[PDB]
Amino acid sequence: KLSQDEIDDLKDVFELFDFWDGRDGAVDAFKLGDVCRCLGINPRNEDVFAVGGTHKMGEKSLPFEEFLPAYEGLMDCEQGTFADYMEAFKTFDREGQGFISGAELRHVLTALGERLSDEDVDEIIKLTDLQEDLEGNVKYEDFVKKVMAGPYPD
Amino acid sequence: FSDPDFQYLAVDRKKLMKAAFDGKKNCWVPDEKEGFASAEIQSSKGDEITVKIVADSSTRTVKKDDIQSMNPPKFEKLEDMANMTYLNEASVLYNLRSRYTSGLIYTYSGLFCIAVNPYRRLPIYTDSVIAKYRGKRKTEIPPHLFSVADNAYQNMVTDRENQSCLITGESGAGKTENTKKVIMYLAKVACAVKKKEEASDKGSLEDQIIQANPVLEAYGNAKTTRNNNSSRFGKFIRIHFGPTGKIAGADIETYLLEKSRVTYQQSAERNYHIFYQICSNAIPELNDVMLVTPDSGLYSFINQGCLTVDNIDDVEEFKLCDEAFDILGFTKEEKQSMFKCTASILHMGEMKFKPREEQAESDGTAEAEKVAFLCGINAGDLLKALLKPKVKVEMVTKGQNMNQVVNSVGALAKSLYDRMFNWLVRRVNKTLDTKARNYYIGVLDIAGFEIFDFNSFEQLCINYTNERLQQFFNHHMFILEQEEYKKEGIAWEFIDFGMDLQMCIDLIEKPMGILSILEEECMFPKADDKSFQDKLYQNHMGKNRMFTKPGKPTRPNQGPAHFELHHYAGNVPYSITGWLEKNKDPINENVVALLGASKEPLVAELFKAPEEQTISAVHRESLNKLMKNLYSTHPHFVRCIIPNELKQPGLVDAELVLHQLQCNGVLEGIRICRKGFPSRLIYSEFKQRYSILAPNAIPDGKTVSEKILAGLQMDPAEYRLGTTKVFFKAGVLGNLEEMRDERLSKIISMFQAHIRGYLIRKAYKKLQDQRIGLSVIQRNIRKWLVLRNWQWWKLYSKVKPLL
Amino acid sequence: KLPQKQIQEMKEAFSMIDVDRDGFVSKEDIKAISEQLGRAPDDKELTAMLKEAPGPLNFTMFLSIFSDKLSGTDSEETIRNAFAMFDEQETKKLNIEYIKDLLENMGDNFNKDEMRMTFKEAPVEGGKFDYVKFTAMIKGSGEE
Ligand SMILES: [Ca+2]
Ligand SMILES: [Mg+2]
Ligand SMILES: [Mg+2]
Repeated sequence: KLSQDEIDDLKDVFELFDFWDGRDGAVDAFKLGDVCRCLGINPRNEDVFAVGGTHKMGEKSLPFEEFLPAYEGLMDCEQGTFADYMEAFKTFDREGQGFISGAELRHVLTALGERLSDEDVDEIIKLTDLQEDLEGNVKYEDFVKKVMAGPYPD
Repeated sequence: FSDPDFQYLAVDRKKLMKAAFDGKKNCWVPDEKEGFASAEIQSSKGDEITVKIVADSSTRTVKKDDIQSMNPPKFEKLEDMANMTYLNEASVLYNLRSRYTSGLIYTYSGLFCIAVNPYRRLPIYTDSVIAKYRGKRKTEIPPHLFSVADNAYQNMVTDRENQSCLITGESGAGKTENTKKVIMYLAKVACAVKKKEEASDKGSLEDQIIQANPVLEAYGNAKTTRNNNSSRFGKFIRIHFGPTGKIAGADIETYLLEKSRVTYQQSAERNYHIFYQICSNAIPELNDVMLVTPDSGLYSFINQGCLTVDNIDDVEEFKLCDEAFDILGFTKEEKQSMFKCTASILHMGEMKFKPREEQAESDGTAEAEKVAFLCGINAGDLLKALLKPKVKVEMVTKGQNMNQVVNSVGALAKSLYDRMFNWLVRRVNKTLDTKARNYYIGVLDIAGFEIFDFNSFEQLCINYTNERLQQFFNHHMFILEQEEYKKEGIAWEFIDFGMDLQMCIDLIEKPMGILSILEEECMFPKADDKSFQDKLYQNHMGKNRMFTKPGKPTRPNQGPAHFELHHYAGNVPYSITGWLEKNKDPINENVVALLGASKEPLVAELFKAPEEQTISAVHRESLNKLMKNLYSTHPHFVRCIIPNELKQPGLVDAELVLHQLQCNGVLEGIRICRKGFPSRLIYSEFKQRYSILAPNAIPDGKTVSEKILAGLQMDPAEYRLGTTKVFFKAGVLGNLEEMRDERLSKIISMFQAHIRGYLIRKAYKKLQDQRIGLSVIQRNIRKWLVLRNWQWWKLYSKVKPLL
Repeated sequence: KLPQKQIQEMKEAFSMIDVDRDGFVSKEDIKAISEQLGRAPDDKELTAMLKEAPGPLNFTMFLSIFSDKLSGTDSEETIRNAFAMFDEQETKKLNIEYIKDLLENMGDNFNKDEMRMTFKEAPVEGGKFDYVKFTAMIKGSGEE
């Protein structure tokens, strides 16, 4: 149930992506969700994978009219809350004082769910700026909120 | 710390943790030559799955009703099994099979503490280990038999009450040697004085409680196909302490001795060791006193089965045995009186007798003369009283035939040896019976509920006892569970603790009952097996649900059967053929006299006639005692299990183990807890393992648990709220586990994704920029190409040169 | 369109192409001036560059053909930056293969030709393609 403006804003993304791989009314399937995120959604490979998304670059293209439904599909998805997140990190917190082994964080993130590439990780840790204190652990609580606040704060 | 005194006990926590487990995939599938098997779930054509075998990596057909839940790796070689998420027939055969192979033989299961038969000695029983187990609570220290005992004692003192320790289990399971290690322990922690002397200890009751086992093992043990020093008899052995908590005195009490053994010995077997120590010439001075020629090969009552035994030195065991008799204070008159009585049996087997003249004569007196001398009776009066007896009434003078006589000569031995054995328990019971009663700790060591190919009167007696002894645990459990619930304001009103056990039990011991019947059909002359059965069938066949008829014998190498009984471990088919004989063991009501009027102090004592007794009636009577007693105790249960028919360490055999596990008690023990509410976390330990299962619910302990549960649409008839612990119905923790895991991954994926989203959103502000930048470049290069290829320009910039 | 520098220039240009010196652009110009340093456009190409302009194309209708022909242009500064939105380290050089793919597969995609023509002389050096110079080039400042 997209507003004409919401769908209007959807065009814009699809338009900037159609370009970055060839201005021709289409968008490599393998961007479907990178296009989805740009609007605010928070897909998951599988989510995206289940609506037409492909694995490799150049195995399908998508005219917006067909890309659109691909999007509305991923709008009725699970977009985990703070409590979910927290409890997931909490399980790793051994003591309970809110802290985690730098490796863990990376480990968890790269070993759990299917993936998140170390590169992608270094990018976010550096990006968000979550640094482990003089010990070698860190308060993930004040990190989650970062990954949730998004690149541009308030 | 690392005290290499746990080597064969503990199991490294870290070095053990150092796989990937799919609850939705990993399971157990029945196996014909391994009992169970690990596998991975592939598909489901409803009520019929298909799976892969991790082992040989293949595929097979399994009804979705036969697969059993598999515990993650985190329950590898798990000290106490009443803790594994999935506790099933197979999940246990794994922890038992898994542990045993690492070297460990001590695994708990709630009340139980199973002991697998190591087929090799171990460092675990050394005195240093003993200091470690001193006083420590079962949890705070590896499973082990010393813990079972040290606790009993600690409880006897603390609780101020009779602690019993019934050890059951199949033949060659380790119970005999265990009852020792429990005994060779209690001593070490409740001895005379270890503080404040030179000319002190002048004997020691310990030395006796110990030195006793030999005189017994000598007449109660033997070499059978599963030839340990086969405790061919069962023994209840109480232990008494003083008001300071120290060993005072002890006593024996035995059950069912294989009397049928004295005169017969199956393939590759012998007779109670003793007969092989006499004919050992280990102590010549006596060969005359008994009148034997040191070669077993000679005596007919012992040269039926084999004679030699690998680890046994018939000629050493005699030496010690004698010493054993001495360290006990057996007077020469006695010590010798016994041997006379013993050797005199060999000779009975050496007395043979000589178509129309029905009544048989003897074929020489030689031995008959030796049987008389050894027993102090008239060789004539004996042979005469045998061939032609005179039983009471105007008494008659019944006659016997060649067979009728060989049959009584055997009944003589059989009934002597049995009389003998009894007297022996009594005598030692006398020694150790030091005059001094605070309390006590008993220990049981009888056969176990064993089901065989061919089941007869013997299997009956045995399974009956265990039947009675099983009903014991059940009740014990009952009271215990109830206390828990009540102690947790969760009280439930279930009742029937000891179930149909009563049915099959009373259907045996009660008035109209079997043996109850069997015992009457013994006092009726012309009554054969057919005579029996018809009444046995009439009375109960068709009129009861615990008494039925033989089923599907798909095990070709099986034995016959008549009736079948619904015993807990399984509906055991039986075969009355014999019973009338096996029960009322005869003897010359005439010749007993002589032996009672012998001149030897012993023999005489042996056959003193109840002046001024069927196998079943005795046993049943001696069993109420045991029971009445056991119920006046505080049980502990040591379940022993043989791993293979090869006495090879580390070699398991699922058919056997399982087989055992069923009639063992660990199974019917598990299912009795099923109907209640097993696995139970504490509202805190709980609230920390599943707070991620209802994240939106949390705004302590019983507060959150009350919320995460509700938050999951948790079925009431599935859990009950304790006051300190949250109770859960069997296997429901398995569901909240799988559920828990899928949910963790999902939540992490959400996060992960949210990150990716995070990045992109950031790189957005640039692709909007760059786009434009590349919008220029591309276009401005076309212009450069178009223009640098025109004419108006190649003709315009063609004049600048002169501008 | 090009203010004064080209203003005092354009003058002598058409003037130095046009053979009959009348101020009125014709075709006799592109007939004798052409063979000044190459091959004169042939009959067809002469009419094509004269037909592209309707009406009196003699430095009146002519100052409007170069207008819309070049009007769609951007700075020497504007492109110098444009190329830079791909240089966050400021090495004043985009890698070569990167830019090739960048012009070859994203946006208005270049075809074997457009590309062949471009990098035909592109200011490359040891892997680093100099966007800064290439720029001066396309404009005129550079070595063209
Ligand atoms: Ca495209
Ligand atoms: Mg034994
Ligand atoms: Mg002209």
